[PDB]
Amino acid sequence: MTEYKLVVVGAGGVGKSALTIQLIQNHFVDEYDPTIEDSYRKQVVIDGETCLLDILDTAGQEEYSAMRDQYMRTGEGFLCVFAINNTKSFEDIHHYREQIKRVKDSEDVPMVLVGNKCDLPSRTVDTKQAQDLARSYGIPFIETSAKTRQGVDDAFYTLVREIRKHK
Amino acid sequence: VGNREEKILNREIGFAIGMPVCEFDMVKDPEVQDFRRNILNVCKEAVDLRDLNSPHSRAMYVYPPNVESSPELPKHIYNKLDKGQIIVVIWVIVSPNNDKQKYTLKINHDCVPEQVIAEAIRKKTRSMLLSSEQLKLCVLEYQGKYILKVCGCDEYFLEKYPLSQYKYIRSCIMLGRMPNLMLMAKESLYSQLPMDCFTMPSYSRTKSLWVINSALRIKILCATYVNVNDKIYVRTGIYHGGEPLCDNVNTQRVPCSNPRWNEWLNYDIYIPDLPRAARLCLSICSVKGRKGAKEEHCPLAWGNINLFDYTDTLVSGKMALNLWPVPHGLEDLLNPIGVTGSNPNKETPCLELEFDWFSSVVKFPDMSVIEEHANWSVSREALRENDKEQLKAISTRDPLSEITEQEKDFLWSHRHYCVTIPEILPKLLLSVKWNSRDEVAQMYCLVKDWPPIKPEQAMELLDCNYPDPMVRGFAVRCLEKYLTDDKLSQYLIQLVQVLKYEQYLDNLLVRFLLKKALTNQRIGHFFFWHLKSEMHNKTVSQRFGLLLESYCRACGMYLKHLNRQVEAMEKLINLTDILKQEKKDETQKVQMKFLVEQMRRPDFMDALQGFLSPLNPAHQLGNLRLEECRIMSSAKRPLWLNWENPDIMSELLFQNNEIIFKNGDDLRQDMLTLQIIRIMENIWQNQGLDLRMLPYGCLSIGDCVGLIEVVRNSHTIMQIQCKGLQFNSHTLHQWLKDKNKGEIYDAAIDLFTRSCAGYCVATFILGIGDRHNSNIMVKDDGQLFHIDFGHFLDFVLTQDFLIVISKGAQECTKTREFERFQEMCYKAYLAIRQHANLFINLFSMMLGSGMPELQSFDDIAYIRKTLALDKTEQEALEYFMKQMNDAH
Ligand SMILES: COCCOc1ccccc1-c1nnc(Nc2ccc(CC(N)=O)cc2F)c2ccsc12
Ligand SMILES: Nc1nc2c(ncn2[C@@H]2O[C@H](COP(=O)(O)OP(=O)(O)NP(=O)(O)O)[C@@H](O)[C@H]2O)c(=O)[nH]1
Ligand SMILES: [Mg+2]
Ligand SMILES: [Mg+2]
Repeated sequence: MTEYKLVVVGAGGVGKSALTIQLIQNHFVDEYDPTIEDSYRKQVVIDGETCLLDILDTAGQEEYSAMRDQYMRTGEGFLCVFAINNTKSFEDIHHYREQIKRVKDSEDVPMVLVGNKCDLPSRTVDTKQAQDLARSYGIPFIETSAKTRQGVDDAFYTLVREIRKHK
Repeated sequence: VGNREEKILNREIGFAIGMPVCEFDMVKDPEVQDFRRNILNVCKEAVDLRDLNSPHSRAMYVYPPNVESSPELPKHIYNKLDKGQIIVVIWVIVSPNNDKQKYTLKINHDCVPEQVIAEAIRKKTRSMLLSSEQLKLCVLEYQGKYILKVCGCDEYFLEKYPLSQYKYIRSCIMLGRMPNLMLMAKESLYSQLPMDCFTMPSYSRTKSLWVINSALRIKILCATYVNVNDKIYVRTGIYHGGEPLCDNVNTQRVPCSNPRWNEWLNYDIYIPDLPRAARLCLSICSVKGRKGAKEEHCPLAWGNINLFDYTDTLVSGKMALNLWPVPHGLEDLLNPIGVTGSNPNKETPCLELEFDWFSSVVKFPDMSVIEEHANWSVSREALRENDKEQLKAISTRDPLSEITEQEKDFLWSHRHYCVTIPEILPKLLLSVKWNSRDEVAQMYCLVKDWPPIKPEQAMELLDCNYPDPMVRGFAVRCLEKYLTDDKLSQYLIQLVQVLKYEQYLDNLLVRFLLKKALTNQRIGHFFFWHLKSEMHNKTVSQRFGLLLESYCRACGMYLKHLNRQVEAMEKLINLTDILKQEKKDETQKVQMKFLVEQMRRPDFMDALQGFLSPLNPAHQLGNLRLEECRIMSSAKRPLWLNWENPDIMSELLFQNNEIIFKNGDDLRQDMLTLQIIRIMENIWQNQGLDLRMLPYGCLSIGDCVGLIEVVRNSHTIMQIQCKGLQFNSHTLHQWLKDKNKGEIYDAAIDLFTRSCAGYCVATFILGIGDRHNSNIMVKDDGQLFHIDFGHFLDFVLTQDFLIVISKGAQECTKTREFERFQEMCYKAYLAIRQHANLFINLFSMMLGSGMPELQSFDDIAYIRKTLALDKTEQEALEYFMKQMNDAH
C-alpha cells in the first residue's frame, strides 16, 4: 500500500496541469486554466509495485510564490517542468531546484526534469541543453507532450522509481 | 396515557433533567399543571416551523448558519484580502476509505455558497471536455446537488449568506489562515437528518379590586420548625419588584420557645392602589443582644408571596408557606429579589398567614376598566425647545444614574411627549408612583401603543427594576420583532436569568425563548445547559424543570444526543468527586493511578466517547486519548481531557480536541467576563480598532462544575521567565523574538501591543483583580490574553510589557511606538464608554443569579467610576489618561 507524494512544479503556461490531467482521465485540455494548488490521485502499477500517486499541481504564476514553502516540505519528489518555447523557463527553474534544496537542506532530493510540448514542430530549446543541466543536477530528463500522451507515464514513472532510489 | 412511546420518552427526558417527570404529576398546584398543558402550543408552533420547507427547513434547525451580525466588512478587515478576493480550498471525498482531493479558488468574499460551488463546477468541467453535453448534463445535474461544509466540524453553509459573513470565514480573514471547505451532497445530509415525531402528551387532555374600600392588613398566626441556638419576630413588607410600596412593619417580639403572634399588620397602602406585580416579602428574624452587648438582627428564613395569582385573583383567607434558608449573606432582613413560592422541603420553618377575606372573589380589573379610569384621570387634569433638549439629556443617562425627584416629576409631566423619544421609557417608568392606580392606569395606556425600541434597550425592561407585566410584555414583543438569532445566542445567559424575575410560570418571555430554542438547535443546546446547570438550586428547579420538560418533549432527536452529554458529564462529576473524597491528600502520581484505573472501565469508557462537546455542539468527540489525559497542577484537581476528532477531514482543523474539566470552582463569573470581553472585541472591531482578544470557551454545567477551552501554543509569562535562572525584565522581548525571527518579528510586536492594549482597557473597566504573572499568557505569534477571572468589581502596565511594545528600547515611554499604543487605549476606552448602557444592563440582569460579586447595584456601580459616567466624555478621558499613566 505504498503511497508516493509527487509535486509538479514549473513556470506558468508550461503545461504542468495538462500533464497530470493527461495521466489520470486520458484527456487533453486546450484552455489555459490557471492553477493555484490542486491535488490528484490514481493507482498505478510500476515494476510490479502497485502504488498510489498523490500528485500536487502547483501555481506557475509568481503571484502565489509564498505557497511554495509548504508543498516543498511535504513532497517526496518533485517534477520540474520547463517550456521548450520560453528561455525564461530554464532560468527560474534554477531557483525552483535551489529552493527545494533550501527547505530540505539535503543537496540530493528526488527530482526528475521534464520538458513538455514535444509534439510541437516548432521548438526553441535544444535537447542537449536540457540533458546538460540534467547531468549537472544528477537527475534524469524526459521530453514529453501532453496532447499525444508522449511519455507522460515515463515522466512520472521515472520519478516514482527515483524516489524508490532514496528509499 | 400508557402509550409505549410516551413511557419511553418520559423516561428519556427524566434522565436529561435529573428528576423523573412523574414528580411533576404529583404537584397539586393548579398553576403548575396549567403550565405543562398551556405551553404545548409553543412546541406545536416550532415543530410546524421546522417542517415548513422540509427537508431544507429541518436542516436549518439542526445546522443553523453560524453567521455574523452584518455583511459589511470594516476597512481594516477588507484590506486583509487580495484586492477584495479570498483564496478558499475546496475539498471532496473520493475513495471509500476517506481519501481526499482539493481545489483552491480565488473568489470574491461576497459570493454566496452556491456561487462558490459554481466556480468549482466551472473548474471541474474545464478539465474534462464535451460539447452540448457539458452545459446540458454536467452543469444542470451538479447544481442544486451539493453544499459546503467546514472541514473538521459539523458546520454547514446551508443559507445564501455572503461567504465572509460566516464566522469561520471571517476568522480566517482576520488570522491569515486559509479556509478549508468540503463539498458533500444535499441528499447525503438529508438522509442523516432525524424524523420528527412530536405528539401531544397525555396531560394535554366576581368583584373588582378597585371597589374595595379598605386598607391592606395581613395576619401572622404562628410558626413551626424553629431550632434555638433569645427572641424572634417576623419582618414583612409589600414590594413592587425591588422597591417597597410602603413602610415595612414587624410584629411584637415573641420568645423563640413557643412562637404565637396572631396580630394584624396594617400597611400604608390602599387596596385599589395595589399594582399587578405587588408581592409580600417576609422573613423570620432573631434578636441576640442583651446585658452589655448591642442587639443584633439576623434573618433565619425568608419567603415571598404574590398578592395576585396567575389567574389575576387577589389572595384571600388562611395560607401557610415553608421558608427558604438565608442566602449568601444579605444586605437586609428581607429578600425581595428572592424567588416567590413555598419550600418543597417540609422540615423547614413554616409560617401560617391569613389575608383579609372580602365576601367575594377579588380580581384585578381588565384593561377596559383600566383604560376608562386612565382617560378619567387625564380629563380631570384638564413643546418648549428648552426642556425638550433636557429630555434628550435624560435619555442618554446610564441605567444607574440617580434621577432626582425634580427630574422624575419633570419626566412624568411630559409623559405624552416623551413618546417622541421612545428610549426614555425606562427613565419614565421609574418616575411612576406604582402605589397609585391613577398613575399606573395612565402608564398602561402609554406603553400599550409605545413605539418599539432596540433589543439592547428593551432588555433593561426585563431586570428586577421592572416587574410589571405590561412593561415586560412590551419588552418581549420588542425582542420578537428585532432580536436576531445571532444576538439571542449572545445574550442568552442574561435572558435565561431574568426568567426568575417573572412571578408566574406561564409568561410571555418563556414562550419567546422556548420557541426560539425549538427553532434553532444551537440556541436550544445552550438553552438546555443554562437551565440544567441550575437544577441543583431548589429555588428554581421547578420552573427550570418544567421548562426543560417542555423543551425535551419537542426538541426532536437531539434529546438522544443531549443524554449522551449528560451521562458523560455525570461520569466526570462522579470521578472527580471520589477523586476528592478518597484521594485528595495523596500525591498526583497515585491520584493518576486511581484515575486511569477508573477510566479503563467499560461502563465509563463507553460513556465518555462518541458525543458532542457541550462547549460547542459542532465539535464531535470520539475516542478518548487517555494517554494524553492528566490531572493538572491546580487546587481542585482539574482534568485535562483529550479526544480525537472523528470528522473525515479532522487534520485540516484539529485531530485532537482538548478540554479542561473543572470540579470545585464557580465558573459563572468566568462566563460573564468572557462574554463581556467578547462583546468588547466586537465593539472595537466594528469601528476600526483592531484589538484582538481571546474569549475562550467556558460553560457551567452545574454546581461549581464546568468546561474550559484549551488554548493552543500558549505560555504563561512565568513559564517564559522560568525557562529563562530567575526573574529579569528583558526576557519577554527575547522569547518573542526567538519564536518570531526576521520579517515575522514586526507583526508579532504589532499583535502583542494591540492585544495588550485591549486587555489593559478590559481589565481596568471591569476592574478584575489579582492580576499576576501566572494570570497572563502569551501565544507563539504574540497574542496576549488573560485567564482565571474569579473576581471583578472589587490599572496594569509593566516594564516588561513596555519593552516589548517599544521593540526593546530603554526609554520606552518616550517612543513613537508607545504613543501609538496609548492612542489605542484612549479610543478603546471611549468606545466602551459609548456602549456603557449595554454593559450595565448585562450586569443588572445577572443580579437574580446567586453570584457572590453581583448581589446589589452597588457592586455594578464600580464600572460607573471606571467609565466616569457622571463626568463628561473629555473629563472621562482626562480621568483615564491620569489613571493609566500613573508611573508606568
Ligand atoms: C461527489 O463526486 C465528486 C463531485 O465533485 C465536485 C462536485 C461539484 C464541483 C466540483 C467537484 C469536484 N470534482 N473533482 C475534484 N477533484 C478531482 C479531480 C480529478 C479526479 C479524478 C482522479 N481520480 O484523479 C477526482 C477528483 F475528485 C474536486 C476538488 C475540489 S471540488 C472537486
Ligand atoms: N499543443 C499542445 N498544447 C499543450 C500541450 N500541453 C499543454 N498545452 C497547452 O498549454 C497551455 C497551458 O496549459 P496548462 O497545463 O494550464 O499550463 P500550466 O503550467 O499548468 N499553467 P499554471 O501553472 O498557471 O497552472 C494550454 O493552452 C494547453 O492546452 C501539448 O502537449 N501540446
Ligand atoms: Mg495549471
Ligand atoms: Mg470552529
